[PDB]
Order: sequence, then C-alpha cells, then structure tokens
Amino acid sequence: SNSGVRLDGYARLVQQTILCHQNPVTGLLPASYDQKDAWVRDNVYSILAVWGLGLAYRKNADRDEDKAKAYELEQSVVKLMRGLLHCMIRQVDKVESFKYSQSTKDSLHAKYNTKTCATVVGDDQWGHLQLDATSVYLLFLAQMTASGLHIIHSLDEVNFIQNLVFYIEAAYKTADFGIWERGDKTNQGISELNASSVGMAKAALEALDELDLFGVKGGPQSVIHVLADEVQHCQSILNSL
Amino acid sequence: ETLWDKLDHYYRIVKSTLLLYQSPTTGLFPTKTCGGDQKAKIQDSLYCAAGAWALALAYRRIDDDKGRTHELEHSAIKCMRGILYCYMRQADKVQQFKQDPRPTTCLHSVFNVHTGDELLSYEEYGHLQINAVSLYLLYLVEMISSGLQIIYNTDEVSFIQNLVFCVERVYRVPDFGVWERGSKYNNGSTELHSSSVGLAKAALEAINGFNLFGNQGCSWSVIFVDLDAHNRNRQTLCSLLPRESRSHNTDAALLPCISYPAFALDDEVLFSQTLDKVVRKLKGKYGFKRFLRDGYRTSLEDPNRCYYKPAEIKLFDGIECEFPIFFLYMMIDGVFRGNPKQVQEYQDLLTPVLHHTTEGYPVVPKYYYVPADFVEYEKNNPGSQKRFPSNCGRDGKLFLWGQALYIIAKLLADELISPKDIDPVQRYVPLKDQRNVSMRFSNQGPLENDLVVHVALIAESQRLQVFLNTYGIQTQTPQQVEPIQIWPQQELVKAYLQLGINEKLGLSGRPDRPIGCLGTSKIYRILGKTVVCYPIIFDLSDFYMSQDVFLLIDDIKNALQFIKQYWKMHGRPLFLVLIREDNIRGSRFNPILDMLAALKKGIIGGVKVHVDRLQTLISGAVVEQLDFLRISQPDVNISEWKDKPTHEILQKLNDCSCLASQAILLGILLKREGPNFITKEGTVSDHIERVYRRAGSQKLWLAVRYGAAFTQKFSSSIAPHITTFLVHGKQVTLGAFGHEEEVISNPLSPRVIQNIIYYKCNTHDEREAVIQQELVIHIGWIISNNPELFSGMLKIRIGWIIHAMEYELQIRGGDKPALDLYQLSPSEVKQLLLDILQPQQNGRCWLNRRQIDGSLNRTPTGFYDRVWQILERTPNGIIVAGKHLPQQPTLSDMTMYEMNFSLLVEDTLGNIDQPQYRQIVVELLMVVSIVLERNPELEFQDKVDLDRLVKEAFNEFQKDQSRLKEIEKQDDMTSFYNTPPLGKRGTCSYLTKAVMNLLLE
Amino acid sequence: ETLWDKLDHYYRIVKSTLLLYQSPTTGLFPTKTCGGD
Repeated sequence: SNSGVRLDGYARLVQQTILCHQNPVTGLLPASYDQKDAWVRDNVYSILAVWGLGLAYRKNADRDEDKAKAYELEQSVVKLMRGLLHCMIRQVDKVESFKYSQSTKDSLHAKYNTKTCATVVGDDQWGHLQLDATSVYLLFLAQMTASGLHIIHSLDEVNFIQNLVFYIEAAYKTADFGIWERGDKTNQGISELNASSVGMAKAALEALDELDLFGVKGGPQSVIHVLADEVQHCQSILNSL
Repeated sequence: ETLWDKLDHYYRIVKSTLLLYQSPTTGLFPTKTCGGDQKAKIQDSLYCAAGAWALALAYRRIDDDKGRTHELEHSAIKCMRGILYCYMRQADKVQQFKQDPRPTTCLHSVFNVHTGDELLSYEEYGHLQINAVSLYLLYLVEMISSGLQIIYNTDEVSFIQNLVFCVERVYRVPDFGVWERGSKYNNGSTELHSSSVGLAKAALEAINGFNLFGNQGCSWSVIFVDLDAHNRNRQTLCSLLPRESRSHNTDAALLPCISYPAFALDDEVLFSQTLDKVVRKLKGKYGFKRFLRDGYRTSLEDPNRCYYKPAEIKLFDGIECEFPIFFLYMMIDGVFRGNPKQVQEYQDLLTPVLHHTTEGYPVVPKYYYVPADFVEYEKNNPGSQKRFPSNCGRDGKLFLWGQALYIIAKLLADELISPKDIDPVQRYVPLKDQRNVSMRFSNQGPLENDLVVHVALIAESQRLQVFLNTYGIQTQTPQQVEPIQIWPQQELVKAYLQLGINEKLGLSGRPDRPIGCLGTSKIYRILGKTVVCYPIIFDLSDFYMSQDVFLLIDDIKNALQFIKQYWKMHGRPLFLVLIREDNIRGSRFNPILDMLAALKKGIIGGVKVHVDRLQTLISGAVVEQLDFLRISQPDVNISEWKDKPTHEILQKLNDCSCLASQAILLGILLKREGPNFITKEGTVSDHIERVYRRAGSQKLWLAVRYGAAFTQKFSSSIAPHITTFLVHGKQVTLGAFGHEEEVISNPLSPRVIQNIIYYKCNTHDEREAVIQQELVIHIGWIISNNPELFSGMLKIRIGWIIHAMEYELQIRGGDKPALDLYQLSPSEVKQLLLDILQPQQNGRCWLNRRQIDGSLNRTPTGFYDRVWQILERTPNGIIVAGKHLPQQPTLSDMTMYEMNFSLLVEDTLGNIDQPQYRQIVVELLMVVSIVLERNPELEFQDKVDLDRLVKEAFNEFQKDQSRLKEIEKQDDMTSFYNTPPLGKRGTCSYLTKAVMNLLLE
Repeated sequence: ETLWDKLDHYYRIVKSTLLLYQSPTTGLFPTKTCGGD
C-alpha cells in the first residue's frame, strides 16, 4: 500500500538523520557539530519525531515486523529517557541546596557530558540556570507516561521527581539567564525574568496533577501531588507580561 | 525378547483381525464380517481408525520401522477422507437442518459402504444422531494436533464451520440415543441424552482456537465459536448429570462420556458417586449390562415386532445380556487414573472369558445369552446358571470394535506408550495442574471466585454530562473518544452473518441470532477500527418495564452476577454503561444517583468493580480480530361504539385527547376496516406505533400494554425459559383461567408457540399476552436466581397464578375497591408476585392459604413415593373423582422413580375443581400413607373412597361444632377449610378418625 | 489466616532485610551492611 511506502521512507529519513548518532549505553545524542556535548533541551526535543513515527506504526502494525519496529522505537525512546534521568539523579545535592534560597551556584548543570555522564565545566564558566529545559522535560515525561510507556522503575525516582517539582515550582519569582543562555538583551549577563520559562513551567506543573507513573497497575502511593496557587500565579504573571 | 517381537505380533493381529476387511473403494469398515453385508456404522470404523493411529504412534519410536507406520497412517487418512467425502455428499440436508431442526432433515448416519450411498429409508432407522459427528470432530482435531495432514483446500474449512454451526444447537433437540432405541419402552419417541451433550461440549471446547492446516497457517485456518452455546451446554449437563434421561435412572453408556473418549466431568465428587452407582447397579459376572430391565437381543425376543408392546419389558427383566467390552473401558480409566489394583483385578476377570481362534488369537464376543432351559431358574437366583457365547465367539464372525479396544487396552497396559502421547491435547489434567487452563478453570484456582470486572462510564449529551459533573459524577461524551467507536449489537450480528458463505455449494452462514452479554463483553477490530458494544438491556425497547429504574438496577445487578460467575477467558472483561437524559425525568433521579455512588465506591452487592477512562482500559489489552471480511376512565366503550359509522369514529378519534379512547377507536378501526386503512395522520399501523410510543413515554401501563398487544411483538427470550423449565423437570401450560389450556411436553420452535398463544389471545382476551410475557419472564428470573423458591410445584400455570395474585390484591384492598392489575407498574407486580410466591405463614385465613397453595399446584415432598407405596399395598386400587387407576398396569409398566407414574397420578388428581379440595385430598393421602406405614398389621379390604372419607369427616366436624358452639348444620365445608390442620382440634384428627373407622370395618 | 498475612510478612521481611540497602544510583547491593563499604 501507499501508506507502507511512506512510512518506510519516513523511517529511512529518521534513521539516516537522527538515529545514526544515538550513542547507545548512555543514550545521549551529541548536541550537533563537533562540540562533543549534550544539551538537555535538544535531546528532549529530538525524540518527538521517533515518538510520532512509533505511534503511527503501533496502530497499523498487525504484523510481526511492524510490531518489532514499534517495539524497538519505544525501547530507544525509553533508553534516551532514562539517559536524561540518570544525569540529574546523580546530582541530588545541588537540588537539595537549591530547595532552600535561590542562587546560581546551587543550580543544576545545563550541559551534561558523553559516556560516564560526568561534568565538563565548573560553576563559573557557563550559565547553569534554565528552568524551561526541566519544565518541558517533565511535560514530555508526563505525556509519554500517559501514552503508556514505562519510564519509572524504582520508587526512589518518585521521590526525586517530587523534589524536582518543588525545585521548579518557584519559577514565577525566580530570574534566569534565558532560553538563549545570554542573560538580558546586552551581555555581561544579569539574571532577569522572562515569560517563556513561566509559561513553560505552568503546563508542566499542570500535567502532573494526578498522573501516576506506574500506569494502570499502580498502588496507593504512585501519584505526584501538586498545589494550585502556583499555577494561578504563573497564569497571572503570563497575562500581565 | 526385544520390542520387534511384540510389535510384529501386534502387526499380525491387526492384519488378521482389523485391516483384513477394509474396503479400498471407500476406506470404511462394515458392521458385519460375513455374509457380504452392505450396512456400515460410523462408530466402529472411527474406533478402528483411532486404534490404528495409536498403533502407528506406538511403532513410530523405531527408526528402522521399515514403513509399517506409513501404512497405518495412510489407512487412517483414507478412512478420514472417505467419511468426510460421504458427509459432504449430502449438502441440502445440512442447510435444511441449520434452519429447521427435525428428524426429516437430520443427516443420515447409515449408508452403503460399497459406493457411499444411502441404502435404507429414514422411516425405519431415524438417522438422527449427533454423538457421532461430535466424536468425529474430536478425533479429527486430535489427529491434526498429532501431526497428520487431513484437509486440502478452503472449502473443507467452510464445511467444518457449517458443521460447528449445525451442532451448536444440540442442547434442545432430542436424540435417539447411542443405542438407537431411546426410551426404555422403545415406542418411537426421542428423549434427551446427557452423553451426547457432553460429547458436544467436549468437541466445542476442543475445536476453539486451533489451526487446521497444522504447521502452516495465517488467517484461513481458524475456527470461531460462541461462548453462549458452551455455557448453555454446561448448564444442561450440570442439570441433567445425575440422571441420564427422564425414563432411565442409569445406563452403561455414561462411561464413554465420562472416560477417555470425552473426559468432560471436572467435579470429582459427583464423578465418584456416579461411578459408584453405575458399578453397584450394573456389575455382572460376565460383564456390564446395558441398563436395568433391558430386553436387548435376549432369548424371549422374536423378529416380528420392532416396537415393544406395553408390559413386555416387565417380562424382559432378569435375562439381560452382558457386554465384556466395558471391562476394557474400566481398564483404560484405571490405567489413566494410576490405580494398578483395578488393572490387575479387571485383567484377571477378563482372562477366562476371552476366547481364542484356531491360531489362538484373542476374541471378544459381542453379547452373552442364556439358553431357553434356564428362563425361570435364573430368576430365582441371579447368576447361578452359566450363559452361552454368541455367534461372534467361535469362528467366521468378529466384533471389530471389540478387538480394537482390546488391542488399545493391551497397548496402554504394557507401557509401550505414555498417556501424553495418546492425548496430545491434554484433555485430562491432574488436580495440581488445573490452575491456568483456558475455558475450564480460572487463574485464581478451582475453589475460588474473586474476579474483578472493569466498567467504562460514557455519557450521551453535553448537557447530561455537565449536569452529572455538577454533582461530582464523572462521565465522558461520545464525541471525545474519536479513536474509539461505539456500535450497537446488530453490527456484530450482520458481521457474523457475512461469515461462512460459499458459492459452489451454497451456504447461508451463521444464522442471525442475538449475541449474549459474554460475547459483547469483548472488543473487536474490523477494517482496523476498534468496535465496542454495550449489552442489549440498554437499547430502546418498545416494552414498558424498561422505563422503571428498579427494573434496570435489578437487571444490571443480575448481569454483573452473570459476568462474574461465568467468565473464564484470559483478561478482565469490559462492561459498558450508558446513561440517558430522559431517565432522570425529575423525581426518579435519586435512585440512579444512589446506584452510581455505590458504583463509584467500588463494590456492588459483594462484586468488585473498577472504573477508569476507556482509552486507558483498551490500551494494553488483547483485542479479538476479524479478518474474514477483507478476504470476502375512558369515555368510549366497545359495545356502544361498535356499530358507529366510519366517519363518526374518525371524527371522534380526531377530536379526542384521551389515550384509552384513542386506542380503543384505533382497535375498532383495525378490526373492522384493516391495517391498510388511511387515517388523518397516515396509515393505521403508523398511528398504532405512534400512540404506543407516546403511551410508553407517558408511562400509561394499560395503554402501553394495549398498544403492545396491537403491535403483536414478542420477547426474544421465551425459548430459553421454556427449555430451562423443561430441563429442570417442571411443566408450563399456556392459556387463560377457566378456558382451554395447551400443555407443552417437549421443546418447540418459536413459530408454533407464537401461533398457539396468539390464537388463544384472539379467542379470549386482549392484554393477557403481555401479562403472560411479564409473568413468564419474572418467573424465569426468580427461578434462575432462587431455584429453591419453586420447590414443590411441577405444573406452572400462568392463569392460576394471575387469578391467585388478583385474589390476594382484592383481599388486601378490603373496603377499598380492588385496584386494576392492568394499571400496575412492574415494581408492584414483581413485589406482589414474590409475596404470593413466598412460603407463607400464619395470621391470615387458612382458607386463603389453601386457595393459594392449590392454585400453585404445590405438592408435599416425598408424596410420590408415598402414593406408590400405597399402591403397592393397595391390592384393588384407588378411585378419585370418577377416575380409575388399576394396579396391574401401573405395577407392570413402571417403577419407583419413573416420571410416567408421576404424570399419570397428576392427571388423575387434576380433575379436582376446587384446589382447596385438592389440598385437603393431598393432606388426607399423606395422613393415610403415614398411618399405614407406621403399622403393617392393618390392611385395606377393598378400594377406598376418598369422597366418602372426606364427607364423613365433614359430618364429624359439623357434629363437633354443633356440640361445642351450637352451630346448626351449615352447607359447604368452608368452615372445615378455615380450621388449621394442626391444633387443639385440627383436620388431621378428623382424617385419622376416618382412617381408623375405615380400617376397623 | 489468608495468604495476605503471610505475603505481608514476607514483604516486611524483605523491606527490612534485603531492599533496605539497595543503591539507587546503580541498583547493586554492597558486600557489607555497615561501615560504608
């Protein structure tokens, strides 16, 4: 059929474009060019194509080959997802420090490394403050786990996600470098609030209201609890600016 | 000695006995081995083929077999091809039987073996037999699963589908039986047999979900089955398991249905009691008799009367023949059950009775007979005399079935094979393995029932869903589930009808029949689109009881219990519920709130229920696939307005607003002019349906009942109720009180019963059709959920029940005029039916209690054995209300527990006009039976006149009142009715005085 | 006593004995339960 030809062509294009640098074991794709780095935002955004392609395969599979193709696409997605999760869960001290007071020194690194998931730069050589990346990450995590992929295995990850929720819940009164990692309009960057981060975080907090991470086979303690006043404050701030 | 010697001995035995008489033209063994008989059976050849396949499987274990297994396998394949070709020769009969099951349209079972054509007419054999087809299907699927190749093209798959559709309806049509005689009287009647239905259940269970081409197959080698038919089959088995037939307390034919060939009874304890009873009652010195009092090919018989004369069967007892073949079956059962002691004892028993040929080959004769010298001496002491071998025991005559079973028994005994090899489809499983089997046991264990069912909440309209959300109720509009689709039940019906069509032969496919809740509980995929359907209880129905919330609540609770108790397929079932906006209708909006709150709580009457979003449930669940389609008060009275002209009735209809007057005017127009007449609004039928729907919306019960009577529409569930009533053992008569009544003793087609009931309705009344429908459905539901409530009643008469309940309502009304029954809602009618059907207590007048009991035709427990034992000790007889019951024919024709004596005694007792008189009679009979059994010294001198006894008892009672209360002689004995049977001076005392006064003289 | 009590006892035993010392960063149990080996 024509649909088979088009799906084969799209799979070939995706394979030749993005999957060739998937970097297994770690699961982190390089952030383009010969930079040897992995920006969280790009890694999160580079999976939507494979995700939609796999969902297109799943409903029309009805055959062993297409079932296997959908399986391998979903497994690649969950590999990349766990690869993102590991780098942050390795750094609980910084999020614990950030939970009290607000400062750039106690913030998560924005550029994680290749194999062994180490640090490449210190705290005084880059702008390590991007709420948008974490918020949009959690939004796609909620969407994927609502779709029906298992991403969360251990219960300690639930506690870490709950802590990260408090990590990002104060975005309506916290100044950040920005999406462009350039501070304000001119250089010599000074932290300043922007509407993009707050708007990104509002939907991220909204998505995890009751969505459990264990699917239909969860338990009494499987749902992330979120408040409501922060969402209204973010909406008011967005409407004002 | 190596295996070669014994295997060569078995080969020479088979060649000299079994394969010697095979017919190369067809491959079917004949019934007689001498005289050139042209008659062939199906069971014998199938058994021989199964034995040959077993021997081939046994010999397969040698890599230097020299092609011996080759010959046996091709012999089995040739037999299968011949039998399939003969079955598929007759095509018109299959199509006829698929629509109208009758002995005329039954598939022929006997045919000439030389050319595969019929040789005898169906008026001398019956030809109706289903156990053969079921056993053939089971053996064929067994051989396919073994690894053999049996089918070639796709047309045979369609033929198998049509055969499965044909045999799905075995649980209603009676069969002639395995022995072809049927009833013990052998008069030409058909009765239900448990063995046939058990074999059918086993075959339908085995055939489900199996690839027919064997190793290779994608989408054109599967078989589709219906779970509803399987459930009805298992219910019929469990109901009829203790007794093989109504006329047979026990039979020897039960063993194959409950042993190796079937392996169907998974209840252990009832298996143990059944085997104990059959062994105790059918054991013989030379083998197992067919059944008690069996005149089958014995000395006294003559070859001039096909049907036995009455009272001859009594003379035929004691000279029953012995069949030693069943020792082999018991040997097989023992060897699978791992009980070697039975193996040794039965082999020792069969050792001396076995015969030898000239070369010493083992011989098993068919039957054993007693010579004419010991016709009477054997009667005095059973088994002292020595019987004589039949003709098939010396030379020139054999019994191929016998040697086939003997050789398979020896093959299982000498350990040359294993039980798994001969049963590749694990028909028999041990008690420790029944944990995760399909269609038999649940994953939670046999003695456990804790199933959790899923429910999905879907609304209809945005207004209804927002209104429910205002109260906290969560429901989803149908427009938000776009990837999913919701379709009614007729879509699946037409889809199933599309399947099973073939052009060369001509096939109609699956008949258009309603699908049960179990079938609709699954999820289907057609053209790659998911389709989910809701139960039939939710769709719009013309009838009136669907507008009562209590009816819907009770019905959905019953459906939940049904899905809980009869679900065994892997995966949780899916249930769909839809709420309609017109249901709330103001004040009746509270009970639905309570029901939905209980549903959200989690438990509904002890049943756990889970609720969540539909897309979440459908995801990660197995979906069934259908790929076949791609390949393919009133102011108008009757009397006053009867003679009015047409224009006057038309204008009165036009200018009137009352519903009853409108309906009666429409009825007059219909009866006088006709349904094709044209009125102000279009056609007469259009106005009838329109006013009927308006009344249904407005809930005028009399108006809706009258309109439904006009529409001549009937419920599609009367047949299951009448079949279950028949299989229980009760009786149901359709008619009106005080008028003619029709009795139904066997299942009938819906057309005949519909015609009879509609003719009776046209004769007598107008709304009794819908009333009888409501009472019969309520009776079915109360007997299905509470069978113990109907203990003591055998003949269920709707007219007597409706009269009794009307009388009870009139009593309750008292000074207030009795409320009309036609205007009653379903809630109060079911409540009052349950009240009148209650066991009843004191406080109320005993005359009313006796009236109610007599109207129900209730009988005391153990009454039938009591009257039989009275008759045994009554030399002359009993006359009741002019009816005579001579002792000689009833004692010489029937027995203790035979049901024919029950029907005859009930027919004798049914002539009593006053049912209270009838219960007085039955109480007197109980009293006389008790007082007679407590003392054997006193015996009757002549026939007893119960009317004499009751009249003198009335006289004594009248004298008692005259002396005590000074009451003059009053006509009628309603005063005697008012007196309770027990107390200071009860009716029992007067009846006992009657007994002694009669005995002393 | 149903299976629930026994299975809950096994669950509490496992939680207090086996899964208590699991390392979430790798999922590998250590060779010593004390001293921070």
